[PDB]
Amino acid sequence: ANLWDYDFLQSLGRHSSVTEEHVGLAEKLKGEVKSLITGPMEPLAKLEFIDSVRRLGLKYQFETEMKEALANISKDGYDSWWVDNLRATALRFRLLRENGIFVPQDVFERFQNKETGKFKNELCEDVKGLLNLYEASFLGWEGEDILDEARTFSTAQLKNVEGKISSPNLAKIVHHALDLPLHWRAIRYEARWFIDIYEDEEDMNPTLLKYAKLDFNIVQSFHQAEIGRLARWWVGTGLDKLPFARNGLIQSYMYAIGMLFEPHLGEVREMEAKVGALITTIDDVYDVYGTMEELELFTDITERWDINRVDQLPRNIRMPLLTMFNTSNDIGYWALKERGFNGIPYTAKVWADQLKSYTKEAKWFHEGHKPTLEEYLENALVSIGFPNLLVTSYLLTVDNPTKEKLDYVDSLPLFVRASCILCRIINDLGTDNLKSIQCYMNETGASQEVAREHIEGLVRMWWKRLNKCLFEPSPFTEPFLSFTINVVRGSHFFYQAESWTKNQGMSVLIHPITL
Ligand SMILES: C=C1CC[C@@]2(C(C)C)C[C@@H]12
Repeated sequence: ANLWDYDFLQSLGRHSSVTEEHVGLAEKLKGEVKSLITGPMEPLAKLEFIDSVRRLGLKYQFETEMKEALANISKDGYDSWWVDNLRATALRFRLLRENGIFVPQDVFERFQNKETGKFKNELCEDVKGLLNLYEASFLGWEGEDILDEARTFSTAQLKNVEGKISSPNLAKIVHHALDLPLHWRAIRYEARWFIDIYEDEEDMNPTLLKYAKLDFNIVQSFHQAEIGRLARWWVGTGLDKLPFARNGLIQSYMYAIGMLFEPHLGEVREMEAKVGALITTIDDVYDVYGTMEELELFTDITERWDINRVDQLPRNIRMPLLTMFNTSNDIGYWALKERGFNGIPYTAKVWADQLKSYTKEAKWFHEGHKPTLEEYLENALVSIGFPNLLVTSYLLTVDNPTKEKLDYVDSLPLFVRASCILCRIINDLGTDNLKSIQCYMNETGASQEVAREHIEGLVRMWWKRLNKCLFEPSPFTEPFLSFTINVVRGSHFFYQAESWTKNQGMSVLIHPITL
């Protein structure tokens, strides 16, 4: 049991402690959870149950029932159960907005002083109210000034009352929230954390908890089989023996699990994990290893999709190039075989764009250029690799793929571009004139502190644009809508170190939950 050892990883999938007993039991428990979601409950208890299902990582199992239950609740007429109750108002606001039912920000106006616009100090003691208002504030859109205030008020008040909480479970939950709000957390990682928290909750439903543990283990069995296949592939490429990208395959796979964890998306997840491993490896080629002539040739070969000159590159560069080429061809071919559409033009194109973006960064560094923040981000939203990963994910999943459809996604419309910019700025915040904070410092003369606060403000702004894009009609469908949001959550989760990562990998991918 070592997450960084390829002998161990290549053995995964061979055995699993998940039995067909476990699977029949999961089918019976699923039917009872489904019935609990659709069945009688008081509305606040129903909101709390639905929120728990999501946090345990099970929305993917009960999407239709959860939407059906919230739709019934939203069209009630009776509102005494929530009106004048901050906790209930805030939970309802968030769950309805998460599930495509609009609630206006003015539901919070009654909790503000009419003269200052400030939240009332009498709320400064209601911990679960404050917590629900904090988590709700992240579902806000641009110009929803009450929700911007709700965030700053609830953050300040929670920081002040965290140490006054009596319930150890509630204290842990509030600490967790102040680190990252639930809206920004990666689903699969939050599910493993929350299974242990939920077990200790007063209101805990034992049927739901048992289902959550069983489903967690069943899903984890698919992940172990994928890791096995990917580790055997990676060792096959020989890139594991290369002087750089230490732990690139398993780091990529852990990122991919943030993007998409469901078993039915296993083949797509494996291909996203391959691309991510290659991105990390080639990033090091362009950053540390290659000479400018080597990198110009790598870029030209990729732009032309023409490997005639590849033997001019040294072995440690030639092997990443040809693995990128071969895997891009394999992924485009999977689209032809499985989806009826040859994807090679699109995998080749996004790799050429990505290497051009690396080449521009390398030229800026070589020539001592200081780009503006805007000039930097225009290139760095491509260099982060998410146009590559997201266009690929759309290629593999869209119904009735066409050149028109792939050309639109590849043009990075606002919804997609917002996700790519977020992933770049979150990475950059997770730590040189070529990173977000330093560019803004060069452009404005701001301090590190002030430049960091500006870039944090850009994270909040681009989230508000994503949030609103999801209430708008879209040419996109599931699962691509979810991928776009979930790559950002993956970025937040991994850019908040080697023991923390290993713990996440071992607890989510390697060790089953004890039943
Ligand atoms: C630069 C990045 C951000 C995305 C990435 C992951 C998939 C390992 C390739 C690395």
